[PDB]
Formats: sequence, C-alpha cells, structure tokens
Amino acid sequence: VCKVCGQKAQVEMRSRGLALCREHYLDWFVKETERAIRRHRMLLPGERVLVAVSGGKDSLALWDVLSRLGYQAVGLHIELGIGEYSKRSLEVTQAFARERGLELLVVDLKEAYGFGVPELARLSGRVACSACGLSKRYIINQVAVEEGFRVVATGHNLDDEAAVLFGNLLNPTLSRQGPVLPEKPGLAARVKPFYRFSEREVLSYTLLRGIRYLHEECPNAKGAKSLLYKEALNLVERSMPGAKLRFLDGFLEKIRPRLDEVALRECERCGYPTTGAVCAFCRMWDAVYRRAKKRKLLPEEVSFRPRVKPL
Amino acid sequence: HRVVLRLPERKEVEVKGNRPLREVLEELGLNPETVVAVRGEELLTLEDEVREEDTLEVLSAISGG
Ligand SMILES: Nc1ncnc2c1ncn2[C@@H]1O[C@H](COP(=O)(O)OP(=O)(O)OP(=O)(O)O)[C@@H](O)[C@H]1O
Ligand code: SF4
Ligand SMILES: [Zn+2]
Ligand SMILES: [Zn+2]
Repeated sequence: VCKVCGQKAQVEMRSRGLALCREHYLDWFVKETERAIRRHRMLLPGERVLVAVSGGKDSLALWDVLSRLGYQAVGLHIELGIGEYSKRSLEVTQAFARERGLELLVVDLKEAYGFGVPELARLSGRVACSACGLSKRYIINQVAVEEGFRVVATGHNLDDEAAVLFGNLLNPTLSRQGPVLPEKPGLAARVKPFYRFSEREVLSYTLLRGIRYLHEECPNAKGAKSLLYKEALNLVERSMPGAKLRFLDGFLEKIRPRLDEVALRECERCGYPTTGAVCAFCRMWDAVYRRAKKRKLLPEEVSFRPRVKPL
Repeated sequence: HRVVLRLPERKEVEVKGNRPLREVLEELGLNPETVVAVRGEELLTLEDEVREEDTLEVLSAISGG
C-alpha cells in the first residue's frame, strides 16, 4: 500500500523500501528531483536552464518537473535526421511544448550542415552513434552559449549512468563521469537531475503524469553495448534491490575523487572548447564535406562555415 | 489475457489470467525492473492481480540510448 495515505500503491520501489499511490508518487518524484538539485547545487532558483529534449520519456519528464519547480526551462530539440524516428521525435516534442506553452528551440542537423546522422555514418569515418553523440553535445552546448544559458540539463537516469560506469570499468574515461559538470569558458554547465532515478521510476512518473512521449527507440540503438550493460546491472538489481544506486554512489563518493591537468584550448575554426587545434565537431564536418564532394553529394566550391563563439 | 508488447515494433501475445502480475511477467521472461505494466490508466505492481478478461499494455522502461 501507499506509505503516505495507506491506499493501493501504483508504484512499489523495493530498492527504496517505498510504495506510493498516484498522487503521492507524483509529489515524491518532484520532491526527490528538487532534493537532487539542492544537494549537488545543480541550478539556481528560477534560473534560465536549457533542457535538451528528445521527445523520449526521460527528457519530457525532466522538462515537466523543471517547469513545475519554477525554473525557467527552455527546450532544445535537435532533429538528427534519422528516418521517421527523428520526424516523430520532433512532432512529439513540439506537441509537448505547445500544450504546455513552453518555448522550444530547434536545430535541424540536415538543414544546417547538409547531412544527418545516417549520412554521417557513411561520410564521417565514424559509426552512427559516434557521429550522433558528438553532434548532439556540440550543438547543445553551442545553443546554450549563444543564447546565454549558464547551464544545460539532460534527462540521463540511473540506468544510463550506471551503464556508462560499468562500461568504463569493463573497458578501461572514469574521472569525467558526473551528475554535475562545471561551467567553463565557451562551455555551459551540465547537470543530470534524474541521475538517481531508475528508468522504471521515470517512466512511471511519465505515465502517471499523462505525458505523451515517443515510445519508439532509435533503430540504431539495437545491439548497443549500453543495452548489454543495463541488462546485466538490472539482472543484479532484480535480486538485489538498490544495487545500481549503491554502485553509482559508491563510485562518485569514494572511487572517483581519488582517480586524478591541461587547460582547454580554443578551436581555430569555431572558437569552442577542445583539446585539439581544431575541435572534433569541425574536424568531422571537414572530413564529411571532403568525402561528400568526392561522391558528388556536395558542390566542390561549397565550404564549411562554422558559427564562431561570440564574445 | 490480451497483452500488448512494447516497443511497436508491435507485438501481441496472450496468457492465462487469475494470477499475480509477477507470474505472467516471469512466463514472458520479462525483468520487472525493466518494464511497466498498465491496465487502462492504472499502473500495476507485482502483487496486483490480472484477470482472465484483462487487457494489459507492458511498456519497456529500457532506453536504447
Ligand atoms: N534529439 C535530441 N535532441 C535534444 N536532446 C537530446 C536528443 N536526444 C537525446 N537528447 C538528450 O540526451 C539525453 C540522453 O539521450 P538518450 O539517447 O540516452 O535517451 P533518449 O532516447 O533521449 O530518451 P530520453 O529522453 O528518455 O532520455 C536525453 O535525456 C536528452 O536530454
Ligand atoms: S542510437 Fe542514440 S546515439 Fe546511436 S544514433 Fe540513434 S540516437 Fe544517436
Ligand atoms: Zn497515497
Ligand atoms: Zn570547432
């Protein structure tokens, strides 16, 4: 039964020794997010925050919660150009923004740079997910700097973060992983308010809220190693409630601080943070455009023009 | 009785009722940590009883990333 009111539970969490009905699960979820934010000092009260929103269950739940918590939450959707999946991701996200009267910023990858994730998986020399991850991270940070956001929030949850950690241990980086990454020059702060919530818990919130999210997974996701890691970790979790959270907390508090010093450079092309002379994003597009011209998918006299970091 | 599977990627199977959700999930080989079962607007827990006339939607909590 519900721990609060004693009525029938909608969500039982054995990991937390807690079961709740609809009303009280909704309150608890919002309050636990508020507590996660306060503890690690992720956001300032009422602050403008850029929420990276895919249309999936987590990032839409995050946009919902951050709005309810009084933050000024502007969504950013990137249209990655992956078939009908990307088309539906955009539609679902626009619909969410429309219904709630929220501001949604959109960057269309193909429209802006000429090529989407599927073309990148051919022309860039990288596999789909590699090109996609890089594009997402760069563009999200770019929009944040350009529009003057101090901080970006993404919907990464416990299973996501535990899987990354497990992956990093299975294939030895570690020290870079965290729920709060500090702001730098040309680099917005990055926070993960949902990092202590299991996927099941976020989904329960999303369903109980009546949030319309995209059920469909990306077609490129099947057979991903992250799924293998999550399956193994959830195998353990099933018979040992709380294991995932102890796993990630144990690493963050104990192991990570004892793991580790060069200043970030400034990209010659776009001026954004990098450890190279030209950042990975700009190098990717230079390689893509080169290969595209050879294959006659792009005009020879067309040149890649990056939007330079403002100052 | 009628169980709609996710993601769609649509999949539909059917099982016998009058038993806990815990039991029907084990038959389908589904890890309770990784899914949410929904009857109407109501989420079901492991102890909840599924009927022989019930229509369930089991939704994957697992994100492919
Ligand atoms: N197309 C996109 N546009 C903007 N932000 C995105 C996009 N895809 C992912 N993100 C951000 O990165 C985070 C991790 O994405 P991931 O691919 O792991 O899951 P997802 O498919 O986005 O589903 P969810 O929204 O449930 O996380 C998301 O929570 C979201 O904040
Ligand atoms: S799976 Fe996630 S990362 Fe790989 S392509 Fe589809 S979206 Fe981009
Ligand atoms: Zn209650
Ligand atoms: Zn650059």
